[PDB]
Amino acid sequence: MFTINAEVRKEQGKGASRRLRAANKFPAIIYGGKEAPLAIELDHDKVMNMQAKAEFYSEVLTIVVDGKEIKVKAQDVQRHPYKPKLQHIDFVRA
Amino acid sequence: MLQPKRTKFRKMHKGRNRGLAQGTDVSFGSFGLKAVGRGRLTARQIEAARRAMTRAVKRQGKIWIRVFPDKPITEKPLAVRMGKGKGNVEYWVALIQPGKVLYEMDGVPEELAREAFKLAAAKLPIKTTFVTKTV
Amino acid sequence: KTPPAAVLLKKAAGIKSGSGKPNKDKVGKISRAQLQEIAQTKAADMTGADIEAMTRSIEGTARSMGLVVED
Amino acid sequence: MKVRASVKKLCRNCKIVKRDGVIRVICSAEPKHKQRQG
Amino acid sequence: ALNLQDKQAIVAEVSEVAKGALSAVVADSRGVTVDKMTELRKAGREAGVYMRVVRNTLLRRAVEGTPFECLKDAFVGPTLIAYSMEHPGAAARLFKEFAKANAKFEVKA
RNA sequence: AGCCAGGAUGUUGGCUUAGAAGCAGCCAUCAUUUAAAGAAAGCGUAAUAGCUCACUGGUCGAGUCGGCCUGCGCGGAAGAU
Ligand SMILES: [Mg+2]
Ligand SMILES: [Mg+2]
Ligand SMILES: [Zn+2]
Repeated sequence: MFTINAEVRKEQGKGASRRLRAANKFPAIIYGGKEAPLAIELDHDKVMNMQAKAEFYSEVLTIVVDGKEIKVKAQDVQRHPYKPKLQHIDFVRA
Repeated sequence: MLQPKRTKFRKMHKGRNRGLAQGTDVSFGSFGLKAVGRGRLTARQIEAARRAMTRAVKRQGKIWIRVFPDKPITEKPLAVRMGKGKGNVEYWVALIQPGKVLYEMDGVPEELAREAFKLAAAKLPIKTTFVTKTV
Repeated sequence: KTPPAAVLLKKAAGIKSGSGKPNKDKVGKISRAQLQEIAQTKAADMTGADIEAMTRSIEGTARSMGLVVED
Repeated sequence: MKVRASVKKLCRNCKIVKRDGVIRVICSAEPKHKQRQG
Repeated sequence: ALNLQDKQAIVAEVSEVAKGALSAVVADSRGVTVDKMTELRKAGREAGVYMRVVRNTLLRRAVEGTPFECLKDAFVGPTLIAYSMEHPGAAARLFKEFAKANAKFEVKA
């Protein structure tokens, strides 16, 4: 159902991460399984409007990156404390 | 009126309130009242907000207070010179970091919880906001 | 010209005061043998051509007294 | 009127109008609702 | 409120009655009391008359089943219909009563 | 959104009802007719009554309603040569 267009984090660290949050993106990472994990920068308002749906925490989520289409499922999320927005997502491979 | 029944010591240093909060996810009920500002709450404020909420839902529903003071404020009396020892205790406070969920409620409609929390938000020294049950 | 439904539960139901406790405690129970005859005799000023129309209408008024429907 | 720092629509027929940079509240039904310095 | 399926549903409820119609009344009802309505509802099934008051712009969806587009374009003003399903007449006569009995509208159809 | 029109019956819903008819109030808040009529949102009532709204039809015809993230503003804001 869900399909997420995404870029690749070329720089990692909190300075680039807070630049990336202030640029109205936010980072996340896919891990689990046999492959080395993959770090993602992606758009904020898109997924912020996705995640209110209850199906977001249940169904299987496809993500387009490099053209490659990856099937994952959501595990945990670093929400910001008081504003209604997000910081970081841990995705788990299938 | 909310007060530790026994403490390890009489007094405590002043301390600081640097950083953010822990108790952030809504974990008991359906609706939550969360701190946005940064400061400290008295037991009188907490009890008055509790009375406002219980007034608005009149009796019915279950209400959680996720906070408890466990910090005194020493106050030297009127017309006492400086020094001569740290003052006596007159009121207890709770440390507030931003994003701390303060109150929690289950068993009512959403609009009623919303208006009850905006009644109790005026009882408080800080800006507070409204949150739902999440994952 | 037609008698009210609130007073008919003092001569054909069993209670002599009013409710007291509408949905806190049941006092008695009402079957359908008491009200079909009264609904049949009261076909002078009603709303509804079918008898089914005012059947549940007359029954549903008495429910706020701590009475049990028996059907 | 009554001049309170925070003004509210009080009924169905209360109304918010800015006049001379000052907020005023007018009711068509009840004269008590009339307010200023919002 | 009013679902699009609800607006479909009123059409699907009325259209088979229109298919099972003999003649009908398209009137004006500019002001009729509840006590002026309930006896007319009684006389409805009491003579076998099936009357409805619809969204007046929402009829031609069900009326468009020719041969029932006959007096189609009579939607101006508030209207209402009364189909008769047995012995045509005895439904239009029921409003030919009130056309001189309630001192109001000339019926449009 | 205006404007034309409706907006009931059982029903004063039970009651400590002095007196309560949605009409301060304690309880649930359910049934007819239809397009709708909350057994009720709120002013009035000695208690009624009378005048609105939540709802529905028509007239008119292109946008309309208030939630969020935000930059900048407004009131709040009165002292003494
Ligand atoms: Mg640094
Ligand atoms: Mg000035
Ligand atoms: Zn007003």
